[PDB]
Amino acid sequence: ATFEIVNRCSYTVWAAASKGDAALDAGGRQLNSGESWTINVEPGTNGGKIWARTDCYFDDSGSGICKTGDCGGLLRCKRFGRPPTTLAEFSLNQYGKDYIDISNIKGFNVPMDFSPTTRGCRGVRCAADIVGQCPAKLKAPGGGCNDACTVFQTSEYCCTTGKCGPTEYSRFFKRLCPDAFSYVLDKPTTVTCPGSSNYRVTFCPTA
Repeated sequence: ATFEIVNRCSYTVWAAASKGDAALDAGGRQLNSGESWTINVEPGTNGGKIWARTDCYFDDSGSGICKTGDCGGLLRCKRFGRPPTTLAEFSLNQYGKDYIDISNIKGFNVPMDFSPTTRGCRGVRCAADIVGQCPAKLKAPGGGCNDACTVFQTSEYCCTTGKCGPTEYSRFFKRLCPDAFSYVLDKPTTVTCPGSSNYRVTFCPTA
């Protein structure tokens, strides 16, 4: 499946794509304002994610550091990134279907839209100005908005036991971005697409 990744922000981002223990395609690439990067992802990829990293520096060997979304100091990511990160999440060809969503469970750094480019389902969007409106205790000095699990580490925020509910902090994300997951056991906003769809992820989808 092809994913076209488009940077519509006014700043450079470093796109990253991984399934947790391996890179998807080249795993990572710089995208200046306006650039697109098409990648190919193996069918049957379960638990893939794509996200953006901000304010990065890499040397010639491709090692360095990012202010948000850092995946162990590498340009070409193999693991998931350090919160806060808005996440495009997907599982392909799962008993005939594709499953996509956007999650704020690890916070928010960049607004995003995640849509199929082929026929037969709708896309999702989390384009609100979450960073500007963040509650004081969740603001990341590093840039971006942390989720409450990262900041406080309690069973209730992390849904450690499998029995958590909504909280003052999860309700903040949900009010700004109703179509994204705001906590683990949130009522699903996953979209079901035909198996083998293609996709576009756009950073900063609106002016």
